Amino acid sequence: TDSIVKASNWRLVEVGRVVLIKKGQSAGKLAAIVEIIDQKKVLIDGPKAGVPRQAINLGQVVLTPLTFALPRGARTATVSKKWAAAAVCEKWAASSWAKKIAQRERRAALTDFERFQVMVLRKQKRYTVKKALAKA
Amino acid sequence: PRSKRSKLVTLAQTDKKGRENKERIFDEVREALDTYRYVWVLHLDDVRTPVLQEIRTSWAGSKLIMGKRKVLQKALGEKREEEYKENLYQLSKLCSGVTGLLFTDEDVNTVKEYFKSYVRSDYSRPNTKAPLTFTIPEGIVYSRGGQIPAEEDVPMIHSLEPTMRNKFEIPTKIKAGKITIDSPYLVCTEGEKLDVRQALILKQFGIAASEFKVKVSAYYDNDSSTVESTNIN
Amino acid sequence: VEPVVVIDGKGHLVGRLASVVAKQLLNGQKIVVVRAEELNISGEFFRNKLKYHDFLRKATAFNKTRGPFHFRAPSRIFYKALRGMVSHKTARGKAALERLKVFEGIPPPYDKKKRVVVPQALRVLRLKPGRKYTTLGKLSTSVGWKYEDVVAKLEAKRKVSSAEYYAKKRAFTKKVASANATAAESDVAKQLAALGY
Amino acid sequence: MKYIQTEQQIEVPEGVTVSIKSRIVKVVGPRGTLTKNLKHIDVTFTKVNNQLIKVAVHNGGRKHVAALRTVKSLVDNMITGVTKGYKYKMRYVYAHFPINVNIVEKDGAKFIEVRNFLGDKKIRNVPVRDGVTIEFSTNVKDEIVLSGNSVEDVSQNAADLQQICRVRNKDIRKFLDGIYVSHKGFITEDL
Amino acid sequence: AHFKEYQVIGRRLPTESVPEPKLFRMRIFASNEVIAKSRYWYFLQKLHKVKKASGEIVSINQINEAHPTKVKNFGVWVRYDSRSGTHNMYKEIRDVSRVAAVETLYQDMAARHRARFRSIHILKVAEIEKTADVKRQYVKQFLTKDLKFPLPHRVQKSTKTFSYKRPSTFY
RNA sequence: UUUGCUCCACACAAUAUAGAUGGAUACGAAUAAGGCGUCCUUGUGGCGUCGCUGAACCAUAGCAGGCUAGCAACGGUGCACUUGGCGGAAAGGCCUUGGGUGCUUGCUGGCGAAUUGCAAUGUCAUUUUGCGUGGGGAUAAAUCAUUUGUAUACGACUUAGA
RNA sequence: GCAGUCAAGCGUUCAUAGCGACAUUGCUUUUUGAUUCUUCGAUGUCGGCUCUUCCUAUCAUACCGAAGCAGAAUUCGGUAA
RNA sequence: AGAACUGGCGAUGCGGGAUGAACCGAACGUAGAGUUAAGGUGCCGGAAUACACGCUCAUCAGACACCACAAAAGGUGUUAGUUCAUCUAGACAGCCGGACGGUGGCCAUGGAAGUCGGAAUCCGCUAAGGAGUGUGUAACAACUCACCGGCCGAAUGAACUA
RNA sequence: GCCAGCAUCAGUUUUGGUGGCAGGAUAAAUCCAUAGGAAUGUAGCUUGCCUCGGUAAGUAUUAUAGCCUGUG
Ligand SMILES: [Mg+2]
Ligand SMILES: [Mg+2]
Ligand SMILES: [Mg+2]
Ligand SMILES: [Mg+2]
Ligand SMILES: [Mg+2]
Ligand SMILES: [Mg+2]
Ligand SMILES: [Mg+2]
Ligand SMILES: [Mg+2]
Ligand SMILES: [Mg+2]
Ligand SMILES: [Mg+2]
Ligand SMILES: [Mg+2]
Ligand SMILES: [Mg+2]
Repeated sequence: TDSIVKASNWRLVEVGRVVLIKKGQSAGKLAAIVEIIDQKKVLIDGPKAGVPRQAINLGQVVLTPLTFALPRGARTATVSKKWAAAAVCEKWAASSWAKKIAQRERRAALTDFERFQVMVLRKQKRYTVKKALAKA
Repeated sequence: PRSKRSKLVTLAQTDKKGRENKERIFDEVREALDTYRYVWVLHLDDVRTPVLQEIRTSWAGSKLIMGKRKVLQKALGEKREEEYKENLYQLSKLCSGVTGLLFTDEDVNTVKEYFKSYVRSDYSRPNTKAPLTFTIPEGIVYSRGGQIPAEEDVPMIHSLEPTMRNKFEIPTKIKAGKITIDSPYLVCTEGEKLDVRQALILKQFGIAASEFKVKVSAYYDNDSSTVESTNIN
Repeated sequence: VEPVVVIDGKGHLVGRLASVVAKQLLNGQKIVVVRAEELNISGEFFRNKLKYHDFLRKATAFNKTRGPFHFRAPSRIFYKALRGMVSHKTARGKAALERLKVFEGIPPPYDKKKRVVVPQALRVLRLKPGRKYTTLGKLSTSVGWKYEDVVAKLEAKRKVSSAEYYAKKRAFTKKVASANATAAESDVAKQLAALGY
Repeated sequence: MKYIQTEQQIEVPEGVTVSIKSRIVKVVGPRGTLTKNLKHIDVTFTKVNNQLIKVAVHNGGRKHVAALRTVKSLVDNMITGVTKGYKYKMRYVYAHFPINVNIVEKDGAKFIEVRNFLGDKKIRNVPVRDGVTIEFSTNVKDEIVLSGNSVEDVSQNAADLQQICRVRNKDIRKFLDGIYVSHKGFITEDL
Repeated sequence: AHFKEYQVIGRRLPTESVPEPKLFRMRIFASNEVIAKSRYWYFLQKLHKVKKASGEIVSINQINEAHPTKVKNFGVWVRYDSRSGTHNMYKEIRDVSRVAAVETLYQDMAARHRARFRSIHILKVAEIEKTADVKRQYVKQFLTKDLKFPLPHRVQKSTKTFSYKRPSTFY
């Protein structure tokens, strides 16, 4: 006999939220929020990926579901130390989003002979899959 | 133009007093404590100007201050490391109501036994309980409302029926020439929580069942620099 | 890329949809639009009804049978916007308009096919939240269309049938996924994973 | 100015439960169950503990912020209805022709019949809404009591019962007849 | 445009009975040096009796921001010409650079008062050093402890002109 | 009416054609919310996972895809027949039963291909018949002319008669 | 229209250089409802018959609001062709 | 109805202003390639359903010079400013209590006690309270307001600019 | 004779990749060093508190996080 209100869960822009940059010179790389300028603009810094300290619109990035402890306005050596201490690159690599990104670029880098090999192995797997189905 | 509430129109003679009155009251309280030796903190809560212009007349020798409570506590310096005397912080933190400061010099048992006497009657005691149960009869209502004689009263005026019904929830009609409620309705009763509606009804029927009496919290002598507590309710 | 593209008109804005359908038709792609009674127009219902009455007022004064013809179906309101956005007096525009079909509801044979959307004409992506919008079935019913309950009954029947179909296909997808995940952690599965598939 | 965050707060008492999924509120209490469809506001509800709901708007303008307090008042009126109820009382007055008001069942639908209003031959019929109960209060002359859980249904039924008998083409400083609401309160008037 | 900040130092022409004339310095927000020197002579002709052919430019330098990555609060005093008269205004802008605050102010004046570039004078730009010296509530509502907010109703652009599922505005 | 008709088959002659060149690949509702999996009392439930585009998924090796020899499996699939159901919004299509028979690149071997000469769309899917030959079956009406007047400028309309 | 008193904005912060909205009085009596048999009329290229549409700036009919609106009968407004 | 200076049309096509003697760009042999002017880039229609910061919702919105005309004034529509004030000695809104005494001040009135009118406008006690801001009664009463106090606890009010 | 394909060049033009230098506050920054400071106040300590240490308010300039300013 308890009340039940579900309705939502949101990613928050706040200091410590890590961020994938979707367009610009530093596309595809991660940074962190270090300061909030207005409703539409923030200050970001990612030292390990190699993106400089800069102000941007929130429309040029996308928030990830990753965050870590960081004080407000912390400089670049501080965000490097706290980034490597909280270890967010390994959690990002273990995410299913980054595996799809790497799967996309791995499929893009293939050659003609590797496409032929992919086709042969797909047929060999399809044989045992369809045979293991319908006799289960 | 933006949607905002505009204030009501009133063009009268009085003007609004400012911080100068509070400053003059603070200076008067400090100078009165410096001049009179018998500063008594009292709590005159529910009182009519007629009764005070009487006590101010009986103790026509001493001084009475009835300013704002926080301003009076600031004048007596209710901070724990501030004072205008020796250890007046107890008499300063004693004030917790619509406080009054009776600064006298004369006595210390007389000024605490006469007060125990002055205790005239008052209105219907909207917060406390009432005693005299009144029920108006099933006839034409009158001004004293079953508190005067048969033909020695005046019937109630026609211009109060709307306030009697739509502001006190008492069933009424007119039906001939006067108020003339159909049934007999009991307003209040003995030893019960008198409500605001019951107190306003007893005031409009002009009954006086409660008594007003002064309640003195404490009294400090500046010669000995000491405050004696009392509970003269 | 498809020979025929079928578009579900539910939740689209009328002119933003008509612009992209007109360009696709002139470029040479066959379009079928279904559920034309579920389209939207930005603005209040009363304002859109007054605009339609301003259109209804125009007619040839010496013979009303010669004038502008006011068609009342929601598919015909959509067709009027599209015909305004092509140049229909020439043979090129006539052939482009003959590459198109518009219906209310989803009749056969399009109820067993795949329906797409146009994201730059969608109302939840284009309108600011808090603005008012009009629904085309209600507007056409108020101006004189007379088949709003028949279409609702037929659409209820179609929804019952497609819910049965989806229950069956979802159970099949579940057993195929369970049969596929048990052949992973195999050698050819690891070789396929290294090649990226 | 487009304020960043605005919140209102709803305090829910002991014996009542509330369930909000997609802006559809259900309140279940000791007197029944009320429901409401708030899917035109764009707010967010959040349960703090089992006694506090908090409703919020993020990045809202002035016209959008002005609807948080109406959402809070609507849900509080639902709670107050399901735990106390709403009781309206209506009194009807006449000068010459006594008004006869009765409860009837025309094909099982519970109407109020008003007849002989100002000597008319016409019968006025007003339907009882679903959930409101009509009683005729003894020991008071010419009074009706309307009771329910929904303040909107109870007030709307009292309003159309008021409006069905209005004075037409006469002088209303002279012709003082009809039905009027005299008290809006609660079924459980205290405690 | 995207502005820069210049110092312009100018002077009269030295002559008989006035040798070594006094130097005067200004800070001009402008997009190139030609517009910078033109604005210098505009202001110097309004304030003194010097012409462009009566004086000469001594020095033109560009000033960079000392700490370009540090979010500051700026108070800007401006005056402008409306359709009726001319007025003074004070505004507040939270940003990382003076040229950035000046760009946002020019956009704000164009959006809110329909004032063009030719009818705006930047009287002063300054940094407000302490909080509780911030007058504007739209700036004050970002100086709160542990500030957090979401971004509801995410809209994503796309390609390909057709989608095969209904979109989702979750975030 | 000099063999005229219906339905089903091709010897041969053809018609490209607002424009084939692996596949139009089926829930519904919401968007300040959902999809999928699991658990239990079955909910406006508990737990887990996903999204950030179809850049997907299925298909795809062989003379424009030939001729053959084996292994391993009980699968996949084409082609006509067959058992049942379902579909009326414009159903004109969807699912299924049980046998025949072809292929199989799931794995391993043996032959063949050239000269279209250093490119030329380098012709490969889909249709309605025609000359009568080929197999059963089906034997009609309308108009003019004559007539009526419920009709009528004339046509038309409405009646009667082998 | 003329003449005078004002007084918010004003002469892009001056009140009385010089404006000056809203007001306010004066001037136009056969000046105690009196006289005035008067249509003191206008109109020269249009008028009449027949017939059809449109506007709303609403006379009537429909529904409302205000009024010392008792009833009855009116007056002043709103929507409405 | 007439003059002065320059540029045009007449005598002149071409790109743009949908359309036009005179506007904007630019003046012309027949062709090819490249780049632009003025004007544009949702579709008609060649070219960003570009990027960025704001404002606006109109029951005849508004959309590009010549050119297809309208302010002061009114708006409890919204946005941004300017100058005055009040405020932890507790501001604004709300609830509750006080709102006194000479005195029913002086004339007029059949009667008008603060409230039909003319005069008037003082004094005391106050923390504050009008010879009264409205409702009211034949006149009185009663209520409200102006002004003070208790409770609650953060910024609020006026005039003006565009 | 008709129609084409490729290579090496010349004239005109359009669209990519990459290398060496110069200037300015001989970029301003970041980073390193050093003095001073504060709060949208970190550790520490003290309190109506105390859900049995959760939170609330008061001291405290780096400590069991940091930041700002100057100089190098
Ligand atoms: Mg009208
Ligand atoms: Mg009448
Ligand atoms: Mg008509
Ligand atoms: Mg000529
Ligand atoms: Mg010429
Ligand atoms: Mg020319
Ligand atoms: Mg032209
Ligand atoms: Mg034009
Ligand atoms: Mg040429
Ligand atoms: Mg185009
Ligand atoms: Mg070359
Ligand atoms: Mg350097």
